Amino acid sequence: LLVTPPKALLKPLSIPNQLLLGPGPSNLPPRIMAAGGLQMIGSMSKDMYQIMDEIKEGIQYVFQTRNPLTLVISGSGHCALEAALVNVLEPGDSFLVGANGIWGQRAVDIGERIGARVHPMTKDPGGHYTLQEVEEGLAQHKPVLLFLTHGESSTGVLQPLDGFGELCHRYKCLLLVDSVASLGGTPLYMDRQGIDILYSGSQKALNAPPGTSLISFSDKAKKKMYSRKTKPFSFYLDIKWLANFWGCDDQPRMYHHTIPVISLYSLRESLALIAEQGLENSWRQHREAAAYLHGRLQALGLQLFVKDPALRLPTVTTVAVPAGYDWRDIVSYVIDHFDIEIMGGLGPSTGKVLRIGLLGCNATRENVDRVTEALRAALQHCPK
Amino acid sequence: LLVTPPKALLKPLSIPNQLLLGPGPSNLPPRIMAAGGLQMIGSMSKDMYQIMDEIKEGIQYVFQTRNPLTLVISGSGHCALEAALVNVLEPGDSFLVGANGIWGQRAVDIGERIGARVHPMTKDPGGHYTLQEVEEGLAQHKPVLLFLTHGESSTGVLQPLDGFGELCHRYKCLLLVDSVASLGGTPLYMDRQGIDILYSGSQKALNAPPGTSLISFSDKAKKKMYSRKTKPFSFYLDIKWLANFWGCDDQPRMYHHTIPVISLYSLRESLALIAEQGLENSWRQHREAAAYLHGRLQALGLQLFVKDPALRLPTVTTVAVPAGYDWRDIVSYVIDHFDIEIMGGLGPSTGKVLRIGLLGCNATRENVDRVTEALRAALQHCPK
Ligand SMILES: Cc1ncc(COP(=O)(O)O)c(CN)c1O
Ligand SMILES: Cc1ncc(COP(=O)(O)O)c(CN)c1O
Repeated sequence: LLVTPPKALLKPLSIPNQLLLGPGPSNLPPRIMAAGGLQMIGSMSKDMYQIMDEIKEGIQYVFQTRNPLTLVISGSGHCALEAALVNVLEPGDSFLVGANGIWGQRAVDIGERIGARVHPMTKDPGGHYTLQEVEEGLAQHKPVLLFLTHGESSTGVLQPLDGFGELCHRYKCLLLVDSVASLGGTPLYMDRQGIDILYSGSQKALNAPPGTSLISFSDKAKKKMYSRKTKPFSFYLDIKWLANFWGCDDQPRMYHHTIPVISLYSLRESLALIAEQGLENSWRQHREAAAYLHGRLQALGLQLFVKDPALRLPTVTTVAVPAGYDWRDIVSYVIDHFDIEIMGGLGPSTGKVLRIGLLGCNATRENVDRVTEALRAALQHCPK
Repeated sequence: LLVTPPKALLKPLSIPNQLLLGPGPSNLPPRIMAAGGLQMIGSMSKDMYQIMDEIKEGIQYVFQTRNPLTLVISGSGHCALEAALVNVLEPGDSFLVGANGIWGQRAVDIGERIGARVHPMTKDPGGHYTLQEVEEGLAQHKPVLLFLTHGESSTGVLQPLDGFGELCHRYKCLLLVDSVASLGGTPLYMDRQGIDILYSGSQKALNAPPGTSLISFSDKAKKKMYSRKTKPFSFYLDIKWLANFWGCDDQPRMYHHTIPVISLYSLRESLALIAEQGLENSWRQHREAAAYLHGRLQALGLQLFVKDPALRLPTVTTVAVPAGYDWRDIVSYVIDHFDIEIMGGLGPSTGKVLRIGLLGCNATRENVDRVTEALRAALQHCPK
């Protein structure tokens, strides 16, 4: 044989203990770790289907919707976003994009690649979107879909949602909202706020492992997707196939792909946990924790990047990089000396911020103390 | 709130004990179950990268290649196939497809959706491809890529590979081979047999959980992908991004998507296991087990669908449905009475066969006895 057994693979796997307090992913509670260690069942068994049904009721609970076209995407954040755009937007269609952070910029890049006409409302890191600025774009471009980042995890901004669905619907437009970094950590009502496509990721405030995502489509969305001239560029993400398998339509579930069974075990449990807590409890926890953290960081003499407290994402706090420090020094000092993961910026916010993450079980005063103690020592030990 | 906590989510998760002896997925050994229950690390940490490096050496070992453009796809089988086709085939390009089973038919459907000219060499269930039939197509259509199903898990056929790479290369063509149902269970040498794109799935003979896949690209493939006029229709599967992150190129690893960390733990271990066994041992085990099973099924008076024993896939055995039975009766009887999953057909083979799966740790005489005992009782108890 050409290749011989890799010598590094012949030692036993060993992973460190890290406290993950960056934008994502998050640490796992015991129940979700327990689910990840279970044995396999038939990917198309009665028992697997029952689990998928329970997961759907769960996504309906956290999204606050009754859309029967609700299901899990076998992929990360990007994969739910991509599934949204490749099933909704045909080549030529007009797409209006709130590019307030990396997430809008990505939604742009996808849009361009599948041949949409892409209308970028660039706002500098920290900025948000006013209903009028939306209708001024809506008037200028007459799009079929508006993408809005709810929890902008690259800028620590909480986008206001109220009204925008009723605005978009007047102009015949569809509302797509990125709630990957917001779901479970701030108020969100899909049906009530008139959202057409809502997606979220497992690895954020739900505390499940990365590589699944949540998506729900309103009836209006469903129509646009179920009366395309062409087929979507993706077969893996084709909604008509996915919808069928997950049991959304009238036809019996036909084999599309193989779903990530053990991940669905974990995701199920993550949804059972926030079910047991209750949504408004979870929003309380994250709102208070966030409040505490900004207090402590303010004491250290650090500055919160988002100045208006009504626009600060509870789940991901941006902190202006203190003048005269190498951000990478701080970030490295923290993990090295305290085994805590924090991040720098991302996209427009690259170099400008530090990012701190409070997500689900991880959103405790304990962890805020820890990250504040760690940032203390770093600030007085990193060169100036 | 609109929706209240689902009452089914408020009971504790419980899953049955099934022996999975269908085409896929397979049961997990203890080490892979142990890995799935571990705690999370930073998705972009030094430690996560070291694991990804070890997984790459592993895919190089089982694929038998030194292609430095080798990596995991964050998706199932279809996702590796789709990633192959959307990065290699530009709209208009000529694509020659060995449609001997469902897998070719799917490769067709993808091909059509991304705007390739799709040349379907339909052969009836059980058939394979002769080097001449390939060069007669190669002469007729002058394709940029030929897709060949190695282990045709819908028909139980083992496609001969030897020569075809040297054939395709003469015509400037690229060879793409679907080794999802063959890797680890029959001889396969990527470099030596001159394969340009080879992919496989985790949930088959490697005994890892579904939702990752393995892919490797030769230099020739790399060139075609790294000199496209257009961008691929997919951002999630864009090879230039994936290659970078996984550490294949010269640039430092930039954030694309979040990789399924806990799955990569499991996949790593699945590769460490077949590393410890050794490839030719694993091929021995599956060849013998397969041999035993055909003996036992022959005794029950059942007929093997693939008549030439040199063309029978060791990992997935097709069995002609016995005259005068409802296949679904047998399949249902087996799971109900013996807790064993077997399958019927799929695509062209739908209704025509029963499928039995011997994959990795599951490919033992014990399990062949069990499935043979179970099929015994079914045959004498199902109506005629
Ligand atoms: C707001 C937001 N948008 C998009 C993503 C992308 O998720 P993934 O990298 O898992 O695809 C994330 C996850 N960090 C996110 O928080
Ligand atoms: C030969 C073959 N091709 C394709 C696939 C598709 O794999 P998945 O459903 O995990 O995408 C499989 C898995 N059963 C396979 O065995």
